[PDB]
Amino acid sequence: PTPKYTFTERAAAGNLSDAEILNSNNPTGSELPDESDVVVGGAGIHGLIYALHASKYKPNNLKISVIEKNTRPGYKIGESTLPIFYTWCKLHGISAAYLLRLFGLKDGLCFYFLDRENQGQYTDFCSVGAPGLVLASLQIERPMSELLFTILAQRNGVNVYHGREVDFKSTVVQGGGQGNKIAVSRGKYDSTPKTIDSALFVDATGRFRQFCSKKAPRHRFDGWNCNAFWGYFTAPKDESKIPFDLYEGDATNHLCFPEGWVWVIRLPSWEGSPIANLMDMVTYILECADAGVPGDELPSSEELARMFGLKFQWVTSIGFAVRNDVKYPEDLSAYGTREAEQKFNYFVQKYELLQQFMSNFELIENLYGPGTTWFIRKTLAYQSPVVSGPGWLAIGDACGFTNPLYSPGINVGMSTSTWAAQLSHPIVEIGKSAPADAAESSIRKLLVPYDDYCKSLVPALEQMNRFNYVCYRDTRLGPQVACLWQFFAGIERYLSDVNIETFAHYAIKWVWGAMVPEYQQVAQKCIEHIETVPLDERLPDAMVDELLAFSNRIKSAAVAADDFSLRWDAILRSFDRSLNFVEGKTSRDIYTRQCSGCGAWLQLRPDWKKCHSCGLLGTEPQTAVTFDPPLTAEEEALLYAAWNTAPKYDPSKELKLPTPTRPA
Ligand SMILES: Cc1cc2nc3c(=O)[nH]c(=O)nc-3n(C[C@H](O)[C@H](O)[C@H](O)COP(=O)(O)OP(=O)(O)OC[C@H]3O[C@@H](n4cnc5c(N)ncnc54)[C@H](O)[C@@H]3O)c2cc1C
Ligand SMILES: *n1c2c(c3ccc(Cl)cc31)C[C@@]13CN4CCC[C@]4(C[C@H]1C2(C)C)C(=O)N3
Ligand SMILES: CC1(C)c2[nH]c3cc(Cl)ccc3c2C[C@@]23CN4CCC[C@]4(C[C@@H]12)C(=O)N3
Ligand SMILES: [Cl-]
Ligand SMILES: [Zn+2]
Repeated sequence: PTPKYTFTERAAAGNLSDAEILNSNNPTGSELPDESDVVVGGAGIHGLIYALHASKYKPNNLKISVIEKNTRPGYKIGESTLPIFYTWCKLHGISAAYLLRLFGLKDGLCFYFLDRENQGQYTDFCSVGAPGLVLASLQIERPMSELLFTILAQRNGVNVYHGREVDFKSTVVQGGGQGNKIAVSRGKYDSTPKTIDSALFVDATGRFRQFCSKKAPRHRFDGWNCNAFWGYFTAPKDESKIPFDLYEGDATNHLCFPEGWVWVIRLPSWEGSPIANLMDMVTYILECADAGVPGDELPSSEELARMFGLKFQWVTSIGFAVRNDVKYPEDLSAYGTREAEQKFNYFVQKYELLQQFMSNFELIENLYGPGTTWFIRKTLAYQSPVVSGPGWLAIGDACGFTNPLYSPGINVGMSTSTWAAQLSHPIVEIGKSAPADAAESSIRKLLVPYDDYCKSLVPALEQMNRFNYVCYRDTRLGPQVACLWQFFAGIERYLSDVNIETFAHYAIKWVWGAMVPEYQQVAQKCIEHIETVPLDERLPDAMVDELLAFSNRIKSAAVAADDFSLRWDAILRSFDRSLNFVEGKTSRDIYTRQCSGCGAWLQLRPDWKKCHSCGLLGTEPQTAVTFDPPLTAEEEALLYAAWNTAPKYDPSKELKLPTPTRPA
């Protein structure tokens, strides 16, 4: 495809604002419709996942308008995504060769556990992702992901309006047919608001809970909560001076310690680029995806920046997520002038490994505009007690949220977004096909499982978060209990069978494995023990011994009961095939390499000879995926064949679950 500069030129010819050039790409028009079937409040990632999945699940059935207050896709924390997310993107027609032009490659979840009382001592837990010919995971800049999904939505019959705000004071939401009158303005100052007559309202306003807060107070869990403070840093090409052995920048790296943990996410940033130019680059990428342009014939990230007049740079997202029962010194003025900066730099110098780590990175000033050098957010975890009612439902963060750890926010949260999307078709048709009272009762009954799923989802994720946190207080419990159990319970078994039709059903059965009985059994034993030890104390060695022996005993039976075949010793560096811990083991599969030219991490596959980020040609390490233990040529071919194309929908086949097989 020849690149087109439609939006860049349209913006220039009409002198269009950011919101006007975006809204000009809508199928219905740049102005709001008088009427819609569904109105979505918020074009965060979940508002857009919802609209995309509803449209893809059953096209040409629902008119959908998404309303977003930001004038262009805005900054969001929440950058790490998981195989179920990539699978969703691929099912929606965008595979890795195209996504990697926009987003950073992710390979593995890797953990380093710092001993607090023995400074400098650490252990690790290392995992890999998948071969390039199997799948990829992604580190996403959220202004870019929300732009991508906005453009994809507009190309699939969804209208998205930026720079427009739902007025939750004058909006009317009720049962009936199209009983909703959604008031939409440009802000508080706007005396000429519009009304969209509609049947269903979707609260996708995230943690702001702008609608469902009206129906129930925000719920907090017992015990400590967490705070986060973070910033953005350079991304070094030469990672060899990082103080952790066998470190790789394309993992989501976790630096873990008694008070909490640090995330480290390497990703490209398009900040500084005009929005119209970005629309043209994204549109070009989608045209290339439609045409099936091979990876080596697709322009690299840096070439796209030159073609469309963009800014491109590599950054590292680095943040603390720590318990809110941590005691700080009263005066932290020596570490900065802002609270977020003060606590970040204070915590770094509390651990020599964190200070040695951070000394590989240079702070970026105001990457996302003025005041964005440092971020802080306090009291992270919450739940919405009510997530649906006559005329409305809620998705994503608007239902609740726990913690950045293991990235449930996007990857588990999309279970609500995609299930709500599927349910939206019968919800709207019920209201169009039955009188008001029966329609409302039928819709309420239909959403009882959605309500019940959401009600139990956040507490299970909250227990999952506490399980990992308490084990991060010890360098043996962290990797050998918490990490092990999250990987065994939560690995996405039979993901290669998922399609658009089964996606929501599969996703709601995943829950990162946090509903698995043996997982909850081990989690409750550790939490019950460790929460009795004050945070400023070291865990007694006998407590660690006992919890480790308990976890391993439950593990061996649960692993023996699982019928899913998996080269566990290839995926986890520290474990054998039967998921037993091996003290000195270093063997694992190798799926990625760093470009010697630009430092970007690349997937190894024989048809990708050139770096997807800068275009530099590599010399024969692409077929050099290392399988350890080895695979035959036939076994390797069989692996890639299973992940080529998702199977067609078969209404007779029963869904195979991601969780371990139950015992007899
Ligand atoms: C420190 C931290 C780290 C995290 N790390 C990760 C991670 O690594 N991986 C991961 O998967 N998750 C992570 N999360 C969770 C993740 O950030 C969220 O789950 C995710 O951004 C939720 O998306 P959403 O679409 O529900 O809401 P948001 O993305 O917050 O979007 C809500 C939207 O609603 C709009 N809006 C609000 N009011 C109105 C109105 N009246 N009218 C119109 N629009 C409105 C806002 O402008 C906003 O765009 C993290 C969270 C935190 C706090
Ligand atoms: N259970 C079923 C279905 C479904 C959808 C979403 C959730 Cl959260 C739970 C859930 C829809 C099914 C799937 N099966 C395929 C073969 C037979 C059925 C039975 C249904 C059940 C009840 C398992 C089917 O036709 N639809
Ligand atoms: C199941 C997947 C998505 C997975 N899910 C994880 C979760 C955690 Cl927490 C850690 C590692 C993984 C992996 C690595 C896997 C293991 N599978 C072997 C055959 C195909 C596949 C798919 C992939 C593979 O190549 N790599
Ligand atoms: Cl993650
Ligand atoms: Zn390169």
